[PDB]
Amino acid sequence: NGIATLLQAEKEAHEIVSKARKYRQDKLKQAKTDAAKEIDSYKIQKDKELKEF
Amino acid sequence: DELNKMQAFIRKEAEEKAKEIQLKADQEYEIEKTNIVRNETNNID
Repeated sequence: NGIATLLQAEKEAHEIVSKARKYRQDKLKQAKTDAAKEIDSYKIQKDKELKEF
Repeated sequence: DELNKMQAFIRKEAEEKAKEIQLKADQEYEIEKTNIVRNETNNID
């Protein structure tokens, strides 16, 4: 039916939103790379202290 | 029809729940990604 098709479109939009949730996780993956860089930055600071010694 | 409209709202409501569940998964992935970076920090240290 037309109403059911509109509901399917809303489900498709939710499916797109579900795909966007992975994109949101992909958007959050950019912060993960920054978090990984921060982890390396902490090691770099520790390495710099070791290098200074 | 009235039955089709009633079924449309129920399916639309389930779509919102699916989107909310998907959004919650994205938040969990960010938390898990931070934990992975934190775990890598100990190995990098």
